[PDB]
Amino acid sequence: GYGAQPRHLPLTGTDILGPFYRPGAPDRPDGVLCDGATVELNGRVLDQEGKTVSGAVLDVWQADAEGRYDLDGYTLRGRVAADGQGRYRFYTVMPGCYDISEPDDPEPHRFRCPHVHVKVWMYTQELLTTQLYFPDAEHNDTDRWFDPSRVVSCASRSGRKWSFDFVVQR
Amino acid sequence: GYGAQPRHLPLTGTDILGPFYRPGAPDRPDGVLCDGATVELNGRVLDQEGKTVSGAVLDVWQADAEGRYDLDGYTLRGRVAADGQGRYRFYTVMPGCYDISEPDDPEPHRFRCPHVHVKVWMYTQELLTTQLYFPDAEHNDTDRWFDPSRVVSCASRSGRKWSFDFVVQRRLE
Ligand SMILES: [Fe+3]
Ligand SMILES: [Fe+3]
Repeated sequence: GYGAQPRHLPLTGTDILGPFYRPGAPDRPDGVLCDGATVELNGRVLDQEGKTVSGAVLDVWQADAEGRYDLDGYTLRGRVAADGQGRYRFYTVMPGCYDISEPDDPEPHRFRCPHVHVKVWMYTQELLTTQLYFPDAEHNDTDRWFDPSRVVSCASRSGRKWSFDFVVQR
Repeated sequence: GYGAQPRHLPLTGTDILGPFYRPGAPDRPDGVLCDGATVELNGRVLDQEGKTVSGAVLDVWQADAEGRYDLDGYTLRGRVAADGQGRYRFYTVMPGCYDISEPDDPEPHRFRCPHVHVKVWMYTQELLTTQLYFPDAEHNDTDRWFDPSRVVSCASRSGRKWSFDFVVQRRLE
């Protein structure tokens, strides 16, 4: 009956795909998205009941520190498998900001704040397309899509360990 | 390109089904869930981009004013079809609170706040199971599942009209 049921967890919000998604990113068994990675993102994938989503995969892509995406290959792109308890871990660089205005647009141009793009998959089913953001980062105040509910949590004084739990609709 | 892309709308949260759902509720072309209904709920069904979901169906069930569900038939249950602009409306009663304790529990029993259960469907695809709540209602403060982001907005309060916009996750192409 009603009495036994826990409160559901709020769903992680969606976000725009943007123009830089590329299918075919390799599975990254060690979670390393690029050479020289020093920043770790970790967390869990849960459903709305708080149950772990075993074997979920994060399909991740981002810009490099200069704000450039790899359009030719899979640097800073990868598929990261969550474990049997829904835990994931991947290693990357802090993504840089980048201009999304046309070059001749008047000043000031619009710059995106740092962000990581994530699709969550369960086998062939896409459960979520979203973006993760960072706290107190340049252009967070003006970016159209920045959302405080999708800011990763700082797990250490160093700024190299970040955590975020996904809540997906099964 | 990024520039013109819209900001997504937050998804309507899920909620528990509870024990009183019944599949197969009939379509209600007039949106009337019970004889004598006095309260109107209306709104739109949107996707995460804010685009309307034409023809989505709300599969609604609730308790009557005494806090009792219909366990024999389909009173205060029904399927309500959104139109081509995603707009829905249905007519019901203000649901009552009801005890979720057994009498074995001591006299401080627990009651739910008033709520309406809703499943959103597109054809045979279920998009959402959730619950809608009311403002400043009894037991909102203690109910385990009450969520202010799913409280209906008073449209009139004189016509007893309430509004809520659903935001459901769809495949974007
Ligand atoms: Fe981007
Ligand atoms: Fe109920």
